[PDB]
Amino acid sequence: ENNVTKVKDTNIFPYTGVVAFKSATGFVVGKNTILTNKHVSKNYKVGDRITAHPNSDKGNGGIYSIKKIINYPGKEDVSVIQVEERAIERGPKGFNFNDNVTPFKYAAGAKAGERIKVIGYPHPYKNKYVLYESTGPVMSVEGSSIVYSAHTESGNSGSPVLNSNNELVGIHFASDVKRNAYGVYFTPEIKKFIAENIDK
Amino acid sequence: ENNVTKVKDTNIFPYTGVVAFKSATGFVVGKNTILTNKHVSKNYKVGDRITAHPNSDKGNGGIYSIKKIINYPGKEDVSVIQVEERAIERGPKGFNFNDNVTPFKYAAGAKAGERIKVIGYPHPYKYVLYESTGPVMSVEGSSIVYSAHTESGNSGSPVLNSNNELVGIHFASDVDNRNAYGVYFTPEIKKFIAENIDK
Repeated sequence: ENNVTKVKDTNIFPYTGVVAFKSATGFVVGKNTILTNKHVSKNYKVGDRITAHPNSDKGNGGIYSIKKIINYPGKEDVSVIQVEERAIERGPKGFNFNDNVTPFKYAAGAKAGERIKVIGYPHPYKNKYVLYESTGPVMSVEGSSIVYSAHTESGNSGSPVLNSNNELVGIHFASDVKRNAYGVYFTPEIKKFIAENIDK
Repeated sequence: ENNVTKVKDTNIFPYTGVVAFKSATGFVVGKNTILTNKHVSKNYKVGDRITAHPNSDKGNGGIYSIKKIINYPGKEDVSVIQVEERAIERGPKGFNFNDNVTPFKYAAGAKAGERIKVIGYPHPYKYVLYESTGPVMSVEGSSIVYSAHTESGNSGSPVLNSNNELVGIHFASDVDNRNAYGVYFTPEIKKFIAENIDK
């Protein structure tokens, strides 16, 4: 499927769960904690900034500094990023990261044919910090792999893949040249790693 | 079929997706990333060079250093090769690999009867690109069979449909209505390739 639409208000759920890197996406999984891809976080360091749910230059939920980066020891393209709880620049709800974002909750599962949404900042260059939502069916779910046919671009690296009830079914990491997109499915092993690394 | 013809212009699409090893072929699948056969990459190492879309004389899309070799875990003769983004020798569109080449897109599928082309270097003499045409004989799981004439230099060749979309990668022939054998891109193999394209 190729159904990609601009998000008009990024300051409501589910959009408040998404964060922007310079040319990639991530999302909130718990207190002061974001998920993105290793291929994204390899270019960031402690003290670099992330912005919560920006809408171009129209408003955002704050600018936050990275305090810790932890990569999944396994093969899957998953990296945990913790931020300082107190914003560099406040969001509308004040300086606290957690007041300005909404973590996603895992779905019970996913299955071929169900419809998903990939939400993120697709454009590496143009449409800076413009959030889009891209829809399509799940093609397969096998182990730590989820495949879905939804249009994505390179800035979608680190995007949440949500089901129709805005529950988390995967994290996006790649797409085919010019029908399928590939996400990591949250197996118990990956979930255990993420849970151990959510800021206490 | 035995319909093999020299590629007139090697600097246009789809030929800009093809790269040359010493006496074998591979092709671009993504950022800084090429596919070839395991039986090709086993003779190469990190730090060896590949040439993007060379012509018969001296012109090419650059010379690039190998940075990673990742074989597919499975029976199929498929290897992922990443290159340094910055050319050892620049192409006409500069030092960036990705500015000088054009990745292939997967076909929706392939069926017996349709006509394909196998593009590569069947004669190891100067790199000279050829195109070899023929019908698809069968498709079964990760195996695509086609009657198109090939030589050993075609190892790692893209097999393309009439719209220049990727239907498999060449790995073998029989020793003209002889059959040749490619790996068809099953979901499992696509996933591995997507996991191992440079990002």
